[PDB]
Amino acid sequence: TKEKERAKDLVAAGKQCEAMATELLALAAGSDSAGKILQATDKRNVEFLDVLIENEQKEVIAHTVVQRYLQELWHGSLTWASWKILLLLVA
Amino acid sequence: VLVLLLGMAGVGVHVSAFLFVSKEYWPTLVYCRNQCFALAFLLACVQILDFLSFHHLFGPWAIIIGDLLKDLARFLAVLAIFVFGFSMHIVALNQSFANFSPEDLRSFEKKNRNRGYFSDVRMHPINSFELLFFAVFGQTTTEQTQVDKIKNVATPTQPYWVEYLFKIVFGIYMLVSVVVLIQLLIAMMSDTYQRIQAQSDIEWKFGLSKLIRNMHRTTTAPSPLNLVTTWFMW
Amino acid sequence: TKEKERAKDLVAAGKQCEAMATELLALAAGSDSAGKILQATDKRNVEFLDVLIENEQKEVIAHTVVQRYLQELWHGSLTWASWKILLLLVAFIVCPPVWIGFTFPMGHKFNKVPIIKFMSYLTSHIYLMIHLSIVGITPIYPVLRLSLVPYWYEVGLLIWLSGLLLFELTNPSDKSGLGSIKVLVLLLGMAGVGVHVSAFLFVSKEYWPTLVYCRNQCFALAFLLACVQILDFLSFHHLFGPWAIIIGDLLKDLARFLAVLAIFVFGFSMHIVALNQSFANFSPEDLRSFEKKNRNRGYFSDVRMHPINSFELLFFAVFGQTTTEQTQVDKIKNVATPTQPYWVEYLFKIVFGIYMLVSVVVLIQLLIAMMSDTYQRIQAQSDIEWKFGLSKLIRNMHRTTTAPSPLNLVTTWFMWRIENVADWEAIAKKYRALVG
Repeated sequence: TKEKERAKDLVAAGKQCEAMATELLALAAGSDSAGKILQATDKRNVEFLDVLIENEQKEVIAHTVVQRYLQELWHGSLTWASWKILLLLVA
Repeated sequence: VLVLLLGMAGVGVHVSAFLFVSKEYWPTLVYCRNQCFALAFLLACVQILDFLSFHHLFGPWAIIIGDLLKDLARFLAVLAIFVFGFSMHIVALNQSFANFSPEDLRSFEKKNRNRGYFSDVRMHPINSFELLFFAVFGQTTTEQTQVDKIKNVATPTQPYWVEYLFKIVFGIYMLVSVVVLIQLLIAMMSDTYQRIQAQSDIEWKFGLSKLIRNMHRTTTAPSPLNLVTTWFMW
Repeated sequence: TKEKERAKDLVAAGKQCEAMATELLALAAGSDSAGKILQATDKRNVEFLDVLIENEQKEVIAHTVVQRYLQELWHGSLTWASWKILLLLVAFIVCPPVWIGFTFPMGHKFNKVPIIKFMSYLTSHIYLMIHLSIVGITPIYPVLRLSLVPYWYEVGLLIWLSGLLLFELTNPSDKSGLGSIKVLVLLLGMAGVGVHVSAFLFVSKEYWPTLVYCRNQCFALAFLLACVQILDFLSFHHLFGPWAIIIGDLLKDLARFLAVLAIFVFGFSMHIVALNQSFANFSPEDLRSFEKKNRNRGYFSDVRMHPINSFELLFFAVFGQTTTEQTQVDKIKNVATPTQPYWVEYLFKIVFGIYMLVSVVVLIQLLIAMMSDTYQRIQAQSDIEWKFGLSKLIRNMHRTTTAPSPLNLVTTWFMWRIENVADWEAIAKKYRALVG
């Protein structure tokens, strides 16, 4: 947006590095180590996931690794998920 | 914010009933605070439409809502134009006229002095707008538009050939709106829902991510309760 | 189109050179030098952009370079863009004098930017709407009196219809869709003024009051097409723009529907005419009383319903307004004894049921199918055609100093190179660097 020389090609490179971030986070998490990587800090004193939301990497953050970890962070090891929470709201 | 813009109304009504003069303590002011609290209950219900954003069956919906408020506004300006125009036409149909009897020529100028500023309209035009606006919902049946059939006038001040013009003009309006405009809106809502469906899934996962962060990484006050927790700590 | 040898391959080459014109104008403009290239002349003594609109290069003219330059030409370095212009339209509309200052080139100061000229035709047309409203629809001055009925807003409306005739004769406007209704506005004023002047200067035939009603009707339809004309004045905006191209596009499908709807409503309407025939089985005593009573019958007997009342009755069934009892004449005219037997009502429910099924179930929702599935085809192309029509609009405001004339009909009576603006050789080397 800030330049007008060729805006059709900066977007292609941004999508290339977004998809490269998806594949590197997919290989780097391995089985279940996404909590370390997403809970890691940055060069500045902020977490990685807060970067990644201010980074606006929607293609990265919709990948299944950060999504299922983020559902694990949504539960917080509560783990009586589907039914007793729906009762427990009434409670 | 709009919820809190109505409470500031409604509380700011009845406190402004007591601490102000109240002007002989009107009971209508109680009605108006009930109205502001009622609209606050509406936007409360839409806010619990916002609290269902976490769920996948309900999630990407609320992104496609404002997306289709682009197309809804794009429709609704045009609907305002046609309802405005045909409404002012049906204002211009209800003018009482009857052909001159030569005896009524002699009785014309003596009776033609008691007329006011806005004579011979027979229908206030915003009643025509909020009358013909309900035609697009199939609720006015061409006899709620003729003032002679509204106000039950015993002698028809119109001749019996303007009713053909009510059926023609109201027929063309019902055709354009109900046939054309509404179903053109169905076309546009479908054919942008097709474009922004699969991308609005990913934007739902992104907004879900901002929601889960702004719950987890922010210990805060669930505060209709925990406004006390700021005052009991300070 | 002019040849038939291979039309599939001339189009491919035309699209090749159109896209090559996009890429050469993209490389040749560089950062911001599009104003020189588009403002350049040609081999003939015309500008380049007027070529490019007569060249009909929609793929070129919808590229972002000529588009953002053309938005800069739309502003004309005015640059208080989004909000104070929207207030400033109201600042035109509150006062004619303030607006009349911006129209005049004597206290000029803004008369070269096309936003304010476009705003002058805009609020000019709005005051046309207001004067049509006060004359024809909601009269302050009560029109029925034994006179010529002249009045100063009726004379001002007369000089504004005459002024708009002056503007369309001086500056022509095409029949391409929503321009055409502009002429239709002036085809109703020529009615309505041409009613009441033809009330005075003609005989008036004992001065009918219905003629005042008919000029109110013609001015009312002029107010309708005025409202659709301010649906045309919203063409500049992107949220409203490509809509008005897809309207006539869907008037193809609307007519394609509406002929069929006319056929079915016509047929079933004539059937419900053929259902209302009064008949009752012969009592043998009524056989003796038959031929004596059978002489007073006229030309069109036993129809019981005029058929265009059936057409404009059953035409409102498709809107859910007739409930099978507004079709039976015995239930219309409140006949005390049923002249029909009590088994034709089953035929009213069957025939009217099949009609409501076909129209309301089938025909309407088939129209929803066709409107959707051509809106899908001509959406993304109608975007580019909107940018092209926007380009013709911005040219025909900027490169034509003219008369905002319900006002400036008085102003007629009170008065009475491209080959070296770029390093083309170096750009052509850059174009081969893209394609390889």
